[PDB]
Amino acid sequence: NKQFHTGIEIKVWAIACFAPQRQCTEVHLKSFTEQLRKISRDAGMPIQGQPCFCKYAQGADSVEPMFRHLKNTYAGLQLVVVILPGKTPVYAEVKRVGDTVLGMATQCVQMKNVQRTTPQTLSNLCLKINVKLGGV
Repeated sequence: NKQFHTGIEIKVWAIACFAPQRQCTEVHLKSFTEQLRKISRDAGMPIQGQPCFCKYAQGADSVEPMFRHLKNTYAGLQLVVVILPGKTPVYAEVKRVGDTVLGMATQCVQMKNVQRTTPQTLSNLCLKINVKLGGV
């Protein structure tokens, strides 16, 4: 619970989906992104609707190679959104690689909240993103 930061605009961002495509499908990703676009806009921290990158991956060992690829490919990358399938070692590895190795902002979200969104869970995510990107 901290104050909302204004002036944030997220133009370059990526999705890394560690949940199985057969459970979290392309249309789920698209729908979730559209709902996130609208609420973040309304809040005055607009996340643009089209991510520069959206791919599936499996297992903690895929995290470092993917994040290095992101850093090496997308200039001005501001955020990687990471979809997790429940409790998984992927989370710990995303934090190690993002926060310690490469210095890349990452925000995790649970697969269930991508499959079925609610205003409250989208708000939860916006606030987390606002904290991470706001005081920099």
